[PDB]
Amino acid sequence: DMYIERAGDITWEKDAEVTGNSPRLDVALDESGDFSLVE
Amino acid sequence: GETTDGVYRVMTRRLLGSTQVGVGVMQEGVFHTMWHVTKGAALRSGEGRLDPYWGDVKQDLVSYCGPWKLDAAWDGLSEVQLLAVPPGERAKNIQTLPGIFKTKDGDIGAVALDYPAGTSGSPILDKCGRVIGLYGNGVVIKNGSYVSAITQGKRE
Ligand SMILES: COc1cc(COc2cc(C)nc3ncnn23)nc(N2CCNCC2)n1
Repeated sequence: DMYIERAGDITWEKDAEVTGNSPRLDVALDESGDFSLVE
Repeated sequence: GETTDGVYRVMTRRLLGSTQVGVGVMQEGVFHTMWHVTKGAALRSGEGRLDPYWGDVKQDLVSYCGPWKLDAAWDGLSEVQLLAVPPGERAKNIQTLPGIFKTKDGDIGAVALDYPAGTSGSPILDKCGRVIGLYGNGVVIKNGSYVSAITQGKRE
């Protein structure tokens, strides 16, 4: 048995930490829901 | 049970201790997470039971108690926030500009942010606070880092 616990309200936080890059990637999606890198 | 709007952890006791297998969103009485988190199984909310209502392994999504409710979409332009819920750590907003997954069926947003596997199903938000999709289905790239799609379902 899995169970759920509340973890937060869904809001936008002003002065959240800003990070991460923004790659443009070519990808395939199989019948199983797995994405893969096509190069 | 707890039907309150917001972000929730998904936990199991079938492994060692209590383990976070992933994350989810409650909205309008419906619970939304990724298929690979629950594999379609029922969920406990205190005394309460949640039963699976809709799902698709290829989209990697599942709803509980009712149909999919989240219809907002990335506008293709703006920063967004991952409301990341890592195992054993507190909720926490991260702001990022999305990248792009280019597919033979059209383009989707991607979030280049790195978290443990049990963060899968953490919600992505636009500036008005609306959920534009779930984090935790994607690819591992050159570096060794992870890039997730912005995975969104359809509202009837
Ligand atoms: C937060 O969501 C997830 C989900 C997943 C799914 O597992 C894997 C494993 C491998 C070998 N290759 C993969 N290609 C796509 N997903 N995928 N993995 C992760 N990560 C974060 C980074 N460290 C650990 C893997 N996060």
